[PDB]
Amino acid sequence: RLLSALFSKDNFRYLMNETSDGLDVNYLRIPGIIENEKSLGKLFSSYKNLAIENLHPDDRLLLVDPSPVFFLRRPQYVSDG
Amino acid sequence: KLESMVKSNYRNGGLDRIISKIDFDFDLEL
Amino acid sequence: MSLLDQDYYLSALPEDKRAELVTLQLTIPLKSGDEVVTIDFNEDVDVSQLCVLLESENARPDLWLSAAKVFVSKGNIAGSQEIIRKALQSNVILDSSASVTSLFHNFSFWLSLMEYVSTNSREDQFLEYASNSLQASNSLDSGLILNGIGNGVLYAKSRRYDEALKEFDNLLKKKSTNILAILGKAQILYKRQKYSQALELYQKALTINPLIVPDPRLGIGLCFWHLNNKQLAEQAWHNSLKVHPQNNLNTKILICLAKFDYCFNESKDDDEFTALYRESLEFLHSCLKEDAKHPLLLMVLASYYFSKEDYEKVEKLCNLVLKENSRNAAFVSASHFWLARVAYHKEDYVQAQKQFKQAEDSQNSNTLAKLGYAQCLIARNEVGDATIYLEKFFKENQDSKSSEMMLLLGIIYSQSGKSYYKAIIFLEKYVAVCQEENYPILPEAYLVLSRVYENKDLNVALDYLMKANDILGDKANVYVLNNLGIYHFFRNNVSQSSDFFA
Repeated sequence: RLLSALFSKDNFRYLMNETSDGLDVNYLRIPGIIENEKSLGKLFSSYKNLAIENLHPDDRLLLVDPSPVFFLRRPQYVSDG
Repeated sequence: KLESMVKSNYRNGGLDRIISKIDFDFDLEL
Repeated sequence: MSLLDQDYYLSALPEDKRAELVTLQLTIPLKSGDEVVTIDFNEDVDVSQLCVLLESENARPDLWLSAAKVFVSKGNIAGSQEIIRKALQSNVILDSSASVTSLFHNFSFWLSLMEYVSTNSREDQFLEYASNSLQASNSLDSGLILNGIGNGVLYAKSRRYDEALKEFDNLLKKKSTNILAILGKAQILYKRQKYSQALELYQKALTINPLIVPDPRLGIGLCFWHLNNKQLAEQAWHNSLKVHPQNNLNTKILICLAKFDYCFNESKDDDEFTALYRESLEFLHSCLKEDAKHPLLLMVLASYYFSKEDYEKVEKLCNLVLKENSRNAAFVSASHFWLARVAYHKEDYVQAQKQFKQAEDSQNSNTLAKLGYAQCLIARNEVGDATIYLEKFFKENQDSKSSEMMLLLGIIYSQSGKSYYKAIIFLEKYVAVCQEENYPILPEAYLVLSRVYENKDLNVALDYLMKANDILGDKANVYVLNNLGIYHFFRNNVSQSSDFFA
């Protein structure tokens, strides 16, 4: 039972190494990146219209740092007047 | 009281006995 | 709120990226002129007839490579290779520039990579074929960034991480919008155990493209697992299943493992533990109805069947996993560990110790195998060998939080006697780890600490004995009460000593 408790503590930590099959990247997997020779650039410029706002709120919640404040302005050079 | 409630048989070592009380049928090839 | 699915990011994108990108019908103009032919890929498309028709009509190479991509989606790797080879034999590519031939060579490189991924065998041969195709593509057209991406992936597979990182640095200098470069860089950093940097790269890839294959959310869940925020990992995995409900059983496997971890470490009562464990078993069985030969699922089920005293079926599954997945050393180590655990009931101490040694040699990260090896050394009455092995393991792994190892070291040092200070240190560390893990502290450690402190500090020994008595409650024995009475007698606490003696 001591080894059973040790197994419960460790669980399946070192068995996640094989589960890295999703890390592999292949060009042919994406359906629309290949339909035209320049479809890669078309898809790369298709998401520039989208931003963080267009993301789903639950996926926005997944972006956790490992809100703007009114008194931090962005610098200018010509000003106004 | 959650600290004392969580202390039970599986933490004490009766985990194998607890799993033995759980019966389920699988579609094993072997 | 808005539903989180593939249709959400479809509706976010324009209809050009909705309908055109997922067309299963290919339009092929004929050599006679304005005549075209539409072939639906839902039906059983023959590779040879389609290639002959395309060669006869001399269609644009985009149609050939699109058909190759669809046959890749169909799994027809040999058919896609035939398409690429006959495309190289077609008149259009021969009369085109070297850029088209380089693109088709890179497609053949990706075909070799996909065959290697789908088979996990013949690595050297497919790697050499892919390297030759990529070298031909680079010689014909060195200006294509896809050749650099392929070079980086080739370096990553051959564990040439530095050169691949240099290639991805060059690609980032060229443009920062390359999603594949970010994914490859994150894969390399994860391989180099740089989890946080890969986590920022995964977040950047998710923000740039939520519909990119491979799924970044798998890596985000892995990083959350490394940062203990497994709840967000499970949430992201559920979102990934919503986006990718097909051919993504690995996400279900990770969800099942996370559920098992939550059941092990969070169940507040026996009934809740039983309910959660049965739910995890039912979910695992439901995942098994799609794939019944996945070795990791058999390895996970082996633990449950070992707990069910079904050692024979555990042996059968372990031998099957060893026969199939002998390439993966982790499965060999796990199977050897389970065989040693089975033989422990049979008390085959030599055989179990040998199996533990083989498991250690297969995968050094299996701490449980080494602890079982030490237990088998204790079983064969090899006290000195077990002590030397435990000291070696502790000095090599001073940062490891193996509480039971430190408890065993404290007990062994108390038996030795001369190493009492090391016993005090290890038992205090065991107590601290158990308190941090909210696990029931064994009173035997307190008894050993009191015995050691008898010659050093009677106050600390009495305090530890009182803590052990409070932990035991009604399980107090005659020896504990007698030692408490003697402690109070030496403390001149006549009343308390008399009560303890009574």
